[PDB]
Amino acid sequence: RLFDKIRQVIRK
Repeated sequence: RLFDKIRQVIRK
């Protein structure tokens, strides 16, 4: 993923 892979890092 180009966004999901980062989302998990966001944890907003």
